[PDB]
Amino acid sequence: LALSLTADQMVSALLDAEPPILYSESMMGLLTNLADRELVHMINWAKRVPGFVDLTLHDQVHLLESAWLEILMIGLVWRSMEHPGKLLFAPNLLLDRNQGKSVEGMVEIFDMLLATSSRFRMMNLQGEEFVCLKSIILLNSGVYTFSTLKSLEEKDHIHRVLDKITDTLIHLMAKAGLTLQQQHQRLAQLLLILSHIRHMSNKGMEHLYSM
Amino acid sequence: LALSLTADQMVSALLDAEPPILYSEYASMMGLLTNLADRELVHMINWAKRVPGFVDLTLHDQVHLLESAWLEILMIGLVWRSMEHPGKLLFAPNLLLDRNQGKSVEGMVEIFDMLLATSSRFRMMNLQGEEFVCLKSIILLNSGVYTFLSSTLKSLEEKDHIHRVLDKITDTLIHLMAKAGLTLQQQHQRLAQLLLILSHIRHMSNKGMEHLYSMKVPLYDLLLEMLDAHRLH
Ligand SMILES: Oc1ccc([C@@H]2Oc3cccc(O)c3[C@@H]3CCC[C@@H]32)cc1
Ligand SMILES: Oc1ccc([C@@H]2Oc3cccc(O)c3[C@@H]3CCC[C@@H]32)cc1
Repeated sequence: LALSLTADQMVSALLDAEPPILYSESMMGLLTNLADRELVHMINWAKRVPGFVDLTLHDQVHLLESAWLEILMIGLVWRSMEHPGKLLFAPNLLLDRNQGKSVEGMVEIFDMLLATSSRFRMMNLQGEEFVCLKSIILLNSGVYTFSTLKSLEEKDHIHRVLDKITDTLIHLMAKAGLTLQQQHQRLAQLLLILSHIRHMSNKGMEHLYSM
Repeated sequence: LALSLTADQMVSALLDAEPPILYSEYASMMGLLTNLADRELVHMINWAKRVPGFVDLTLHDQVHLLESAWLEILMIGLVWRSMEHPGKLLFAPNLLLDRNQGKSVEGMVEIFDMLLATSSRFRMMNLQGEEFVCLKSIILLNSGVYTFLSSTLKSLEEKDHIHRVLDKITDTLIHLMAKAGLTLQQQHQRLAQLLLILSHIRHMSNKGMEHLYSMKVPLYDLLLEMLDAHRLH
């Protein structure tokens, strides 16, 4: 099981499961089409996340239905890091704030995504940390919304895996040369950003469902 | 000055700052819940002003943070006092409601279930009072930090301060866990478990806002009115 993997094995498995960066094939049309194609790759990526396939199909579907937008958004923010002021939806679709005003209700979300990307840049987020965070989102997002006996076991499994990913993040920070205090401070800084990603996803859904 | 406090002083400060538990007044379930939340807001501002470092910020930034986090703060408070009442939500000592009593208002039951699950999680983790106050302060400082308007030197200075205080609370959380006898690995694991729940609290607040808006002076001006006090008294 995933509970037996080592910190380096975890990082390795995660880096390998990384989906491909797709290209865009009016604006909403392009964003949703892109999202639709990425979803297919997300599902394959998910199954590769240590511990995911150990859950019931029903629960696998639940976690994905709950975390897909947060997962797409953290990916967007990650590839937009080296591009201050712009969101790299796709290599051939790099948009700025003004282009966001185009659609209604869209710029407010663009601004939050931009701010998040800036925070990651400021923190100098590493690719190893990024994959860990994305996996955390997948497992954490829908766990608080699955009282049956079967649920107990599922949740227990999820939490153990999450603990493993936490150890991995800490491990990465240790090898990076951070002091213990710096380590736990960065761990918290990174997890607190997940709350903002949840927020952006909620708003993204409000914007999506509003049309 | 808040950045020089020790872990123990940080904890004592937060504990001392705790707001009072209000009673429901008296039925319109929403009327009761909203009136209760309205009266608690007044006390929330007093509590916020007592959170180390909060008053060093500008009035504008203080209002923005509270406008962003008020419902999360009310909800974590609710979940906290509901910990000893499995299956029920203790909105107030005289307003303990169960799941079915939530079906009396469309779209309320889904939120109730989320709050109830959060309460069970806290109970399952044996959340400590010292940890609860640290978490509530983190919500206050973190929820709206990523949505600050300007990027002026002043703004950059405020964000630096907020992140510095947040690091301090993180230090305090780890200190509490260390004194509890947990190993370093258990400390890091619990810290993560606690912070991930804030993601769920953020989620509930958003669903709560959507619900509140389904049943519509702007909140900002109301918070500003109360935060912008004079010194004649
Ligand atoms: O990889 C990605 C990441 C984000 C997007 C897009 O992000 C945004 C951002 C702002 C407003 C939106 O409606 C969307 C839509 C809503 C669904 C997602 C899609 C598309 C592809
Ligand atoms: O201390 C507290 C905590 C929560 C509440 C109530 O919590 C809920 C829960 C579910 C649906 C709601 O509309 C509310 C309303 C929306 C505003 C808050 C209020 C009231 C007082």
